[PDB]
Amino acid sequence: MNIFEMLRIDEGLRLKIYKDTEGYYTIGIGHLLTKSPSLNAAKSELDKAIGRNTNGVITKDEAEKLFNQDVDAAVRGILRNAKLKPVYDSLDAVRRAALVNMVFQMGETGVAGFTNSLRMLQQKRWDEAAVNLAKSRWYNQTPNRAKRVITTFRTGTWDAYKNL
Ligand SMILES: [Cl-]
Ligand SMILES: [Cl-]
Ligand SMILES: [K+]
Repeated sequence: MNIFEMLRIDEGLRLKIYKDTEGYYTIGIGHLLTKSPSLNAAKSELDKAIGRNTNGVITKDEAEKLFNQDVDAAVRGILRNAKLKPVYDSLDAVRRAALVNMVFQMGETGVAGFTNSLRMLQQKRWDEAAVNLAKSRWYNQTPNRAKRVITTFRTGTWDAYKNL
């Protein structure tokens, strides 16, 4: 198990534009295209991202290319954020991946706002952080996924993703 495998399970793989859990056009492995309700607008973002006039369908290789970029960008975002970096640096590699997962799903800004949870994580108060993390729109809207990520922070193991 690793960040790529983890997110691949959480986000799935779809080669044609589809709507994510929030109703937003996306493609590939969770690559958000736009929050706009315009399919045309989503298609234009797709072409710009891939570098060719696609017509809304991409190949697996292309999906993986964006995914790698996206994971790298999430890590980049954490490292540049004053609220997230210290937490990230304080964690073991397994827990680090859980934080990258959250940023990939909600963005740097979103996660940086979980101030109290972040503090509990930095303090290594695992069970308390897990309870706190669940008190969120994130958990309520995507509870099974959230639960997986939370168990990862709670235990520092990949048990929630084993057998998937
Ligand atoms: Cl992009
Ligand atoms: Cl879910
Ligand atoms: K998805």
